[PDB]
Amino acid sequence: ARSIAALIHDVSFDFHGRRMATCSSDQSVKVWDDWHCTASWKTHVWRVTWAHPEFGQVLASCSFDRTAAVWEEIVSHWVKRTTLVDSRTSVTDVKFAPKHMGLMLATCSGIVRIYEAPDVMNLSQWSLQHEISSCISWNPSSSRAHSPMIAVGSDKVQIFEYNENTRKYADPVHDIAFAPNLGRSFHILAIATKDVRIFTLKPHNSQVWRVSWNITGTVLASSGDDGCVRLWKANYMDNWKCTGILKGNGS
Amino acid sequence: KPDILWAPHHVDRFVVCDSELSLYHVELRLSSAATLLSINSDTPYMKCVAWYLNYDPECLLAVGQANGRVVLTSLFKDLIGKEFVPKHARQCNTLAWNPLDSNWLAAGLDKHRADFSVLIWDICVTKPLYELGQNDACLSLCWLPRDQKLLLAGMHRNLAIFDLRNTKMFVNTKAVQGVTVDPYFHDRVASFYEGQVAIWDLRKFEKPVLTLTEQPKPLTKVAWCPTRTGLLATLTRDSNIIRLYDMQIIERSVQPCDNYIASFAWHPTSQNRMIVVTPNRTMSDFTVFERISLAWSPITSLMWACGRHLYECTEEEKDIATKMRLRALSRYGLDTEQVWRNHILAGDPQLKSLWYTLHFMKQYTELVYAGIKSIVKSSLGMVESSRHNWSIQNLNEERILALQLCGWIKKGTDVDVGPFLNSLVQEGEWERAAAVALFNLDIRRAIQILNEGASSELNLNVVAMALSGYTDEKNSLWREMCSTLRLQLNNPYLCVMFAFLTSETGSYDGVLYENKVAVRDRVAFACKFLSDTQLNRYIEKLTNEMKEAGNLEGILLTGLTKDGVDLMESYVDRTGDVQTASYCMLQGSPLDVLKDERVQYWIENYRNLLDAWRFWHKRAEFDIHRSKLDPSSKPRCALCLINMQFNNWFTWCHNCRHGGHAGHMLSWFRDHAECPVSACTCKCMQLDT
Ligand SMILES: [Zn+2]
Ligand SMILES: [Zn+2]
Ligand SMILES: [Zn+2]
Ligand SMILES: [Zn+2]
Repeated sequence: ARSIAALIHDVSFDFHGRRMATCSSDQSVKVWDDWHCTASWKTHVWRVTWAHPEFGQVLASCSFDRTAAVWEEIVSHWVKRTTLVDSRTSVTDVKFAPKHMGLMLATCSGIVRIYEAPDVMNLSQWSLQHEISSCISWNPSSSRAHSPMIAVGSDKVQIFEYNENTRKYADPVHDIAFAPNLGRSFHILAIATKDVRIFTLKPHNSQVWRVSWNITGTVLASSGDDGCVRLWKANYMDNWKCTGILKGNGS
Repeated sequence: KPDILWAPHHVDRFVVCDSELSLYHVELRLSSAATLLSINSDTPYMKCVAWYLNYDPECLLAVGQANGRVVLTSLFKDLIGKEFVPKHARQCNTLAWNPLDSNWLAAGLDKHRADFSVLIWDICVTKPLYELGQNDACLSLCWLPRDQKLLLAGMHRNLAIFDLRNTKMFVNTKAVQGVTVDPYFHDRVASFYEGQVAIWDLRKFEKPVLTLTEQPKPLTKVAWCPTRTGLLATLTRDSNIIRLYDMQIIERSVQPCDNYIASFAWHPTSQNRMIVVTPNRTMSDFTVFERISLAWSPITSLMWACGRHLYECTEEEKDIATKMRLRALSRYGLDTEQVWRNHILAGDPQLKSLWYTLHFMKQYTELVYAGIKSIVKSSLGMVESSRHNWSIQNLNEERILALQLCGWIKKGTDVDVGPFLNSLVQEGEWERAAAVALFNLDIRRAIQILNEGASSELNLNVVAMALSGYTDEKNSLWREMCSTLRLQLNNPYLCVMFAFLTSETGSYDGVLYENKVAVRDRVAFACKFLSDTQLNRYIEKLTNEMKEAGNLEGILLTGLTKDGVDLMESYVDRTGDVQTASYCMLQGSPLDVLKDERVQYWIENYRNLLDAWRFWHKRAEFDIHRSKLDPSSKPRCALCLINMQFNNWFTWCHNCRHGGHAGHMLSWFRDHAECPVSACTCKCMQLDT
């Protein structure tokens, strides 16, 4: 529709949805906050997603140089307090863990370098508290009865849960997204593949791309090689159904 | 092999080279349709076609015939039919007009004993202006865009870079066909041999920098993308998919046609157009389009990002994410004075019956919050009426409370439904009033309501006449037909009246299990006519019917107890409404039930959900409302130099530990962006942002 001024490899909102981080094809990431570019970085960026605001305005950039840069808020050209460059292979994506589980970032290169920062104020140190060896999805569950889970996609989804007893984590897939629960007793999984797939876990006709879940995890936006951002949603029978088609060019 | 070639100008025109030339206009069905404008068949055995880059004259095709003669067919009248002929006849492989000088027409020919292959003609029979390359076969030609005169020619065994200034760097390799210099990167060249395509670097012209994937079938055409920042689409023989091996090297494929593809053509002007020609001349225009990086927003906006443009959908149904925004904007739920009007403040029959139920629980309080099912467990002293006696206090203390929760009787011990009837007539529900009046054993009042209703705003007159003939004889004519014909009535409340009348006394299953009648009326009816043994079994059946279905109207039966959490869990699972879940589970629920993990977590989502919508002040109202209902969920100023109504607040900066009176501090920070105290650089107001 409204083609605001901005090749953006990945564009993602923050928690409040008032600032947009876009990773250009020229190895640059910009915080496009009438979206006007309010920053310029030159990156070092396959995926750039924000962090939870209470943890600071941290943007995680996954590059092809076998590193996962994390640009931390220092007011504008944000200074990299930390640099998670310990990954042997290129970081496919960098998605922060939910705020309840602490400052954890996942870089599903296959080495899931789950870097944890014990000091919130001093995030310059990244500790690989866990390491399990295309898409990285985090479970937004914060329940006492729901253990934290980390999902890894391969270009085909495996969920690793940090079991309390052991205190340790235990068609090609393009992007995996977990819907926000909002007290649900089940999890809805959206996986980007040759065909869009939706699955329930209860305790385009082409190559799909980074599908995202809304703030409530009910209406779905699945994009693919067809060039049309099709909007999906549930139905009266609690089943996935098409809810609309949006044109990328704005028609 | 048929070929498609976009014209340098006239962005709506293209020529599909075949056994006979044919110029189409983009208006067969290309997508859009193609209308033929001209057809030239006077140049048989054509093997090379190249557009005239100069504007005048337009549509000038240098058709390289199989005998070596280049015919400048017009698909400045001097440059029409020109028949440039080589010294010795042989195949003409490739033609390429120089972009810097569009009147040279570099021609590539096959082998010969002592005749030059790569002839640089002069558009101006003729003689070559430049003849470079002897005893070889120039398979491909590509003028370097930067230099005026440097044609990189693919000979039989080398990629010779012929310098027209001095008629030569050669790299002896097997990849010598289809040389195409990528426009944006003038130092990168492409060439394909059999099934492999190689990417070269003119600054390091010694070895191929990159050797792309070797497709099984041999490649037929490799062309760079003049629109993107480097996208070497690689056609393959007998392949319906264009392997767009992007050298930016992410590999992608596009299948625009169901049949094999002869040759494609990128549009120089159009943004990445992909005109595809099948051997059956099925000219289809496909479009590549960069991958869309969708990402929702809390306001439900899909920032579709295609290429370098951010197309924000901006919510271009009433989804639950969108629904809550309008609810919270109108202070939904928080208006806990007219609880029966909360659904009105909500802008749903389930929600309408839920808020009435919660209002009745609030009204009676001002064991009831345990729900109808727990209230009727201790109900004792139930009597069954064998015969319907047409005219309440005989009911138990639990039953009379249940009717109040169903709204049938007013607040108190008044054994009557008369005030309830008057409201229904005022509210306009005329068929419901007749049913409610009848259920209190009053035919005449039911007839009067229907007759009064039919008089205003005429079928209710006949229903009154039909209701007036209630005969209790087992084999009566009335019961024989009214029971059969009751199913053919529109309003459910009219149907249940005859269902209740014609049913054998004791088993009123024709009315107790009618889903089109409000649950409160059915439960109120059940409390009056069912015995304790039958009522408890029925309520347990109805409780579980709303328990699994996630019905808000089942809050009446389940109540705000452990079962109520289970029911409201199903409602959340079915729909996803935590805003309704948080408010309803906070209104009078007991501490033990409200201490459950699910209900506490339902609040945690909604507060976190309501934060993303920037409704902080609205959230502050919820926390204040929640705290009251849930007790278990609990220096000197730098300007005026005065030591420690909002202006008297003492602002302490978390960074530099400086600050003072709010009124003074805001005034200083209104026009300045530095800490007012001396020798301080901290921007206290701008730091938090
Ligand atoms: Zn002061
Ligand atoms: Zn200061
Ligand atoms: Zn002061
Ligand atoms: Zn300060």
